[PDB]
Amino acid sequence: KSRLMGLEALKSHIMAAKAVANTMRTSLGPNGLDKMMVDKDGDVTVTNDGATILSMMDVDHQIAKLMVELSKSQDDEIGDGTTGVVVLAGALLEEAEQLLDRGIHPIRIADGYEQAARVAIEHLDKISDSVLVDIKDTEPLIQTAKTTLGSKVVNSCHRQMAEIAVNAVLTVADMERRDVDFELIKVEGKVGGRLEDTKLIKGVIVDKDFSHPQMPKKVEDAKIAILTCPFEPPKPKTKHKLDVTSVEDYKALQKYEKEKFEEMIQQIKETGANLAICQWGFDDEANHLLLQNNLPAVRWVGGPEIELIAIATGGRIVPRFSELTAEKLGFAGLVQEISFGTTKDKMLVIEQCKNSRAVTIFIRGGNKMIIEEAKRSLHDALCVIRNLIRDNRVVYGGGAAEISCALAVSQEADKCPTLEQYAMRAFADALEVIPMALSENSGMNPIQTMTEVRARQVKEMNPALGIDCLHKGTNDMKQQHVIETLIGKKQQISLATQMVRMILKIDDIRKPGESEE
Amino acid sequence: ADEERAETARLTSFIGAIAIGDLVKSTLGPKGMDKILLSSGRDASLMVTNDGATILKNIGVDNPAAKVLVDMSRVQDDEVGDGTTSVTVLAAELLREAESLIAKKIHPQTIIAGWREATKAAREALLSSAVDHGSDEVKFRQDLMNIAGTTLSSKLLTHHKDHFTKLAVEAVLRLKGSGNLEAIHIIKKLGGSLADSYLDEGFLLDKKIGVNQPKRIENAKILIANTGMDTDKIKIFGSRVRVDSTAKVAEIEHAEKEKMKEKVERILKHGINCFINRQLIYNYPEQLFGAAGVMAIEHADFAGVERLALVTGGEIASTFDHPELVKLGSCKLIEEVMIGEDKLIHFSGVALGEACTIVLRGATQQILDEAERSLHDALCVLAQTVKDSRTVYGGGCSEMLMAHAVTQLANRTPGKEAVAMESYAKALRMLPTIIADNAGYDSADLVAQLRAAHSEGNTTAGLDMREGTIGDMAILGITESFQVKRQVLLSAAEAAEVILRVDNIIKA
Amino acid sequence: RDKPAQIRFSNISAAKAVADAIRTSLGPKGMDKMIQDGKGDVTITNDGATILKQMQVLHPAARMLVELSKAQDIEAGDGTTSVVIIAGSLLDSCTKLLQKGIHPTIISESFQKALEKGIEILTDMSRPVELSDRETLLNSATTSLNSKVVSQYSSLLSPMSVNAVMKVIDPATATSVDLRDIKIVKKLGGTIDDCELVEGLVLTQKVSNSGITRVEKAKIGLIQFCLSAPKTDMDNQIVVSDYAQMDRVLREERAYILNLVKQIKKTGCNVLLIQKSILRDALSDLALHFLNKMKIMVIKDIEREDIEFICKTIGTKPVAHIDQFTADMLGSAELAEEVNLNGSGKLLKITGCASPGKTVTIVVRGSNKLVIEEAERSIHDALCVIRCLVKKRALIAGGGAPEIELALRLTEYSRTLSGMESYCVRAFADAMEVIPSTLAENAGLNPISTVTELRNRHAQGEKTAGINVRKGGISNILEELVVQPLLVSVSALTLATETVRSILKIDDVVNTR
Amino acid sequence: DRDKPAQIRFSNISAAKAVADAIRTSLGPKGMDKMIQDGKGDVTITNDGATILKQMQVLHPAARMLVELSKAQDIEAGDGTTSVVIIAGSLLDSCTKLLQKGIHPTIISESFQKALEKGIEILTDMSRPVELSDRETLLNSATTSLNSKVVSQYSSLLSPMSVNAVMKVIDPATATSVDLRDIKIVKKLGGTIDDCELVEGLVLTQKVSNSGITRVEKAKIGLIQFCLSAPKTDMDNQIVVSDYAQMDRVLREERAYILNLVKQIKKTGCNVLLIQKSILRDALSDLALHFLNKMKIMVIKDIEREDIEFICKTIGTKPVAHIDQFTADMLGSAELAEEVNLNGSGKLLKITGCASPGKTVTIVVRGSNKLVIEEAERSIHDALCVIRCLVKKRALIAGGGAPEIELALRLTEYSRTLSGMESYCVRAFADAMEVIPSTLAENAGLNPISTVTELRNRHAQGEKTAGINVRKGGISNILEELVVQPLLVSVSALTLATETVRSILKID
Repeated sequence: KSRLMGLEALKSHIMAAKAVANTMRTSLGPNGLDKMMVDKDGDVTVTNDGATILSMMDVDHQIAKLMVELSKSQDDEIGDGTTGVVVLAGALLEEAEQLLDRGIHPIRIADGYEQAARVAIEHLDKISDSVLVDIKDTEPLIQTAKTTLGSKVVNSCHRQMAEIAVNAVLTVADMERRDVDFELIKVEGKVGGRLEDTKLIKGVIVDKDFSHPQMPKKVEDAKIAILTCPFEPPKPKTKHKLDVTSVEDYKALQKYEKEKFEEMIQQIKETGANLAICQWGFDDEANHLLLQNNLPAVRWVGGPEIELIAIATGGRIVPRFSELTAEKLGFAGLVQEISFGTTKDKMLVIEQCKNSRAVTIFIRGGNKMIIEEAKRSLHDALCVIRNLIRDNRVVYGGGAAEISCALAVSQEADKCPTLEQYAMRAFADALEVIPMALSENSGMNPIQTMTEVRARQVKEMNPALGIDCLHKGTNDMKQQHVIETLIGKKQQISLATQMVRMILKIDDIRKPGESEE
Repeated sequence: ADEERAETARLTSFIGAIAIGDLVKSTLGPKGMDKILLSSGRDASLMVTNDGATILKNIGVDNPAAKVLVDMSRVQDDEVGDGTTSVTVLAAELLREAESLIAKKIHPQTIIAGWREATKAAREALLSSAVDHGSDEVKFRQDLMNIAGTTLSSKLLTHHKDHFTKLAVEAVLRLKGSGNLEAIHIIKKLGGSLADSYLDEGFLLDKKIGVNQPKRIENAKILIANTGMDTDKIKIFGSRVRVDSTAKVAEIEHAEKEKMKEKVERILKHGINCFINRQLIYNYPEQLFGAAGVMAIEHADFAGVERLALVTGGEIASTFDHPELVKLGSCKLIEEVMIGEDKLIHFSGVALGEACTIVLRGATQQILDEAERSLHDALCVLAQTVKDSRTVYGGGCSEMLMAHAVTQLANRTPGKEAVAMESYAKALRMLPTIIADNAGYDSADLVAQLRAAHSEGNTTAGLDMREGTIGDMAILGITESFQVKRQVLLSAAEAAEVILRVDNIIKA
Repeated sequence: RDKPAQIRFSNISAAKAVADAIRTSLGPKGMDKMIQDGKGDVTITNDGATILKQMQVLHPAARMLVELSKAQDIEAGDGTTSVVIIAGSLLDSCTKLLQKGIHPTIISESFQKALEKGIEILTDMSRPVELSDRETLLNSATTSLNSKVVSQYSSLLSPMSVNAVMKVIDPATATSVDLRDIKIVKKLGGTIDDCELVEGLVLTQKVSNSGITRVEKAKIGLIQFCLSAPKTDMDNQIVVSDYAQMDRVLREERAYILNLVKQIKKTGCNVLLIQKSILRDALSDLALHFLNKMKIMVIKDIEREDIEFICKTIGTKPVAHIDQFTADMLGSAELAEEVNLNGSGKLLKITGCASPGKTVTIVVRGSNKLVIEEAERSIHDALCVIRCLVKKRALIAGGGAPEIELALRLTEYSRTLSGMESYCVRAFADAMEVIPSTLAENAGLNPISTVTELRNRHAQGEKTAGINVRKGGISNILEELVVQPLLVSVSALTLATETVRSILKIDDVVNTR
Repeated sequence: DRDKPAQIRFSNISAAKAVADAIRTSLGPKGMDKMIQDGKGDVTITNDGATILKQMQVLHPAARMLVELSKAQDIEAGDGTTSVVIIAGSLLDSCTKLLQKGIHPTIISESFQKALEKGIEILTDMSRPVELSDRETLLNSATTSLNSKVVSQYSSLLSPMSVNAVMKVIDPATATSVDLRDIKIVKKLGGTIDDCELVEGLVLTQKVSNSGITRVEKAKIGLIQFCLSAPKTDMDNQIVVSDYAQMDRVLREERAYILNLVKQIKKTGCNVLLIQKSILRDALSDLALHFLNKMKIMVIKDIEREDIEFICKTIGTKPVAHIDQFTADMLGSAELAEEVNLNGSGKLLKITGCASPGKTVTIVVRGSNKLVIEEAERSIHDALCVIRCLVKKRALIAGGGAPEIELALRLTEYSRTLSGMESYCVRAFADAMEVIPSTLAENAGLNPISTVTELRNRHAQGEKTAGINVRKGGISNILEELVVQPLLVSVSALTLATETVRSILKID
């Protein structure tokens, strides 16, 4: 193997970092552009969100992967900011190289970059500081939602998606809990729908339907028998199997399994139920007994999936048929199969007018790509809105905020005596990378766009005026309603510095080559 | 991983789509060039193609931009009708003009918004040029004949075209909207008629009826079932084991013959003399059915049966143990006819109403399949003309008109997209140049004069480029409906734009 | 792009170059081929017709040549080599016009206009013989025989052909009579003298032993059923594990079949013909020997040809199992003949069959396997020449001499046409004059001089005379026994015009993945 | 396109930077001497920036501006010849960045003059007036400048003498400009530095005349630029020889000619004549010279073309290049003409007191050994150049490289407030400035980037604080040890530099 140190170490780091940064910058913001990429599987995957791009690519060098991990934590915490964090990171490394050839050591760069980002978080704290009750939040929240949904491409008739999301963060969450609720949130997508229909499911959906249409399409409030019992083959982990031969053993078996299935239906119905959810579903044979002792049932529920339905409804468990009682039965308001807007979408809902401790956000779209795109718009949208329900502190994106901060950092950069001063000013140009890269997306030259925004930040010292981010020929960020959470941008700025600071610190590299994954 | 960088991704995107583009552009418009597809990599053959569906699917895509477009256009052909040639050619022509833009250095979003606003201008101008010709229903019939006539030609058919104009117009007209593979079911067979197609009154089924089962059934009552035995039925007293030594191999085969007789008694109970099963059995099982006197008609079609069910009030649905579960269909005679020189069992008793069956006769299977696809696209265009009975004059006359209107607005309206609005207009006019030189007229001269004429209000005169001349399109009939063109334009602009947006391709 | 220009130039180069090699036709010219294959086998070839059908290529443009020959055989059955060589002329036209700046779509159009005019002029020069009249048919048949290998078996063959086609015939000048009705069977034994025309339907098959029905009365059998017997399709409870137990099962199996074949004979069967594909083993191999005894004919694993002819002509339809008795949907018949002749040959003749007013069969006989081959080719062409008259009548010059003649008349019609298309057709008139030229050229040495000369001698004779192409010498070519049917040369032009046109039509590379 | 100037311009920049790199390590008193190989194979040891560029440069178009740039510096200040190259190359580093970004060259050239106009403001506020009519103030500012120059050993003795020449040529409070077009550097063999003196009139080179008078008072300054003999034949004389007779015939013409000329000069009234060489005048006669001296007229024969043009302006003794033009107007008025053979051996003509426009002083610089004379010639030059710079521009600024950081910092902040597309240009320009004090600190010996980071922070808080100090090698106040430079010497470095960078950017 080879020992890479110093210049060898930092040269490699720019080469790896940039490759990721270039795709992200050309997919940045609501003026952002779709990237149609092919795998070696003959398939085609159409992406735009920064996280899916990181999952897709396995480009050389460790530095690629370190950005991948970083983005994943942030999808849960903030949501969006996935494109933004990585493009800002590569800007730091381009500037560091400019200062590195001048003769500046990377530890100088490292401390001054960390110190500059603290100037910027203080600037961004000024813009809002409001925390308001949940009802009042709902109009600002919907305006934020447009933007976020817009940065996964298209946002026209996507106003349902925003209005269902305010309900979705409220139910699962408290106002000052200060914890995550996206493991309580189930995202669901099914092909054949529309992007113009978005529904809020205050229970849970199983993709399964009734065993017969002849069985009733309504079931009472509560009385759900949660079961692990077979009415079809359960596929046993036992071993050597044997089959029936001839007419006589065939007949004996058939009458046996029919006899046992009728006894089972009766004991469920006696302890009080009108919905059987059974792990191992229903056979053609089993249908006959179940209509005859009349009890709606769902055929098949996954092994783990049965747990997820229990916690969500708050219902009280019954593990198995061996464990039947009338003191423990699950919760419902109604059990009915729902046709959303088409008969191509058939999900069967166990919906709650009782306790709900999870929310299923059911979004539809007519084809595979359309649901993919819609799920990722909506989850990220939900997450940014959860930061804002708690504390409704809002800043206007589009790079306006960054320009103001760039002015603030650049001044504060030079008023310290230490050798960091040069780093700190490069930090100010590095914040500017984001309206510069937005411009590439807009259809505008990178350079003059930033300096138009800048004059307007010399006046106010607040983002609410800027340039185009939807494209409509306005010079406003408050008549465009381009809005991101305050914690969210603050998060892209602090995370990116924290990460790149490890990368400047490490110049001790054992690779044979220059990169290994 | 592999990273194909910012210039290079866009270059792959342009050449790939251009190459596939040039295959469907020859057939498109009036008679010019055709494709004869050369097959050697799957199998060694030559194929006579004229439909865009065949050309585009059969040749793979291994250029990543190329994949997206062939999938969008194929679905448009099903719905819209003639979306295969139309969507692909225009999408390709737009990328050519992107190539220009980009080297010059215009940003991809200027191009994307210029093309898009220009699509909105084209659509508004197509609405302007389109006017009704379905204000009396007999006048409506005639409007539909023109539209139909246009689709059918410039697709190789010998004399099956002449029938189809009248056929498609009849089928659509009576039904009003919707699909029309339910109002005319396409049974394809070879006959002694070289390229003739007619309207059957009944449903006729190919297969000879031999043996003791009689060829003439009188007083049919049909029991409809969609499943049945493949050739052997398994059941309660059907399940046995009789095989475990080498001589016991013939004994089980004996036994399977017996299982055939068990299925016969199932129908015998119903007392329904005509049982239809969708699958074919063999000649030997047939003797059992015919003997009992509950006749099995095998190799039945779903489409045929559906034709009878609608007029009689029967139901097409499985489950049989009694005939009260599944409603009955009727015919008088199911009589063995010979049509062509092939012997057919022909159901006759009901005629028309909600469905007809159309029997095509050729001598090659290729002719039937080719004929169906031509026809198919036509029926779809005519489906849309019932809803919006506007019609707009084409042949390349439409495409220049919208382009003139887009050039006028291209100067006035935008702040930076001027260059791109014009590029959109020039790409519509690319289609009428290519066909000019196949015809024996000068491309340059055609696009530069009549364009001002038709725009000023001579919408009738348009491009007749199967002779290289200016002809009336109201009298010559090279006019297609408003709907079909509006949707393929929409589609093609979106498709180009999608792949124009792509500045890096990563391959993992 | 650059994909359409280069493909058209090479594909045209590549067919045409092979067509140059191939053009050595008529008479003794070029030098033999002993061929080392791409798979390492020794193959020897002669005759232009036989080669072209056989030819194994993978160049898309050259495949057109293979299949062009086959269509010609089906419509004409004459001019199979001829149609390819004149197609190579049209290709020669296509390059010169690309250089001039006449676009490819235009050159397609012109082929149609070349066809329309040309065939009309062929009909003009032609002397219209009657297609139902024997004398003129008899002369014409001699022309085709004497141009093939025979010159002494020709005597026998001319009259049998006029009779054969007479059976199938339809009065009109419209398309009728085919080799889907003219059935051609081979038989080892007999001689070219003994060849026999049976006006009904005779099928070629092999029949077990000698000692079977050769007399009148038959019910013709078209069956699709396997027997029911022990260890066949009926139950047995006797399970073998011994040679002895094996012997019992087979004995009782064959025994029941001896009874069965009597019910087959009760029907009137003296002919039974078994299906091609089994439903277990079909009628067992034991059944066939028992059937032979009843005096009833066999063939299991029947050819495809027989199944098509029986059903169509005689109306013969499948029948139910024998234990269940036969359904009686079988056609009429009155002869079961096993044709033995000079100690060899097994055959079925069906006389008193129902007919639709078509369908003849000629039996082709020869005492040795090569001697059958010699009758067979020669007769094929003699049947086909008379055939071509019913489909479309008349006689024009033969050997491909009216395509040379047509060239003079046709130049004039292009000039006065005065289109875009005129130049393409005029250039094709000059290309049809190369066909005796190109034929000779390849053989030897000194090419140029003879090549120009043959075009002078034919041209100068005018619109009614030129050089003959089966005797040489400038003499009247329209009737002199150097004739062929109108159908042969019009058909040849037609087929050529379509296949060639297709090369021009493509654009850009295409190769399915 | 403008692609090919783009490619040419980068190549030119890179060549110019490389030549400029050698001079960054030759900068200031602590500069590293450069051993330079000529195309003549001689090693030349210099630490003066300007002559390195001149003596051999590469054949690229930006390299040539550098010779020109420092040549312009010499006439304008005479000082900062080394420093002016430093800022030029440093700016061209900044430009590549702008270009790639998409700031067009036209923008960078107007912004670079705009930034000079903006730079000069910040500089002046720092500057502080001194008297220009007082001897002592000009001397302290000149003395500080001399320690910084390469030459210093005898510059102590030459500094009060440098001011004295300049003080006489300052007569109003504006202090004129003071060029070297009035202060004349004349050298004389023999003598010491203490023997050097300021002669009121002009001192002229050589002195040919030993038959003439040697001291004449109340003299009239006459100027010859006409011949003293009839024209060439083959010698400067009309006389030539090739036969005994041949010389006689020319002599008849010559003899007549020499008497009328010598007499004509005397009739108008002259007692000083200034005569040039026998290769700069087409004829002169030894015979005419013997008589011309013996009429009792004081003659210097042999003097330069440069000298003759010099005298004509300064002492108002205007051209007389013909007989017709000796009139009274042309003549000067000298108070004394005198031979001096003391204070250095050899004889020179002193005219002490002269009627002159302006006022013209001459310093006869002198020394014991040949190399002593040359060191003092350098020393007055350095000393005088700084005085002239301060009388033009009354205020005084610091040296040591501190002003250069102080402008930059202000120019960054102001640019951001102003904003605009040109913001990037003025910000990068200010950072171009940061290179030169940094490059200086390295030569003084202390880690360079660390030095210039710290001085920025001292300027930000305090302003007028630390600078590069020659004792310390590093960071100590220049307020405690006066390091001064005249205001014009820094204005010159910047404005000339920008103009050169402007031409190269504009150049295709």
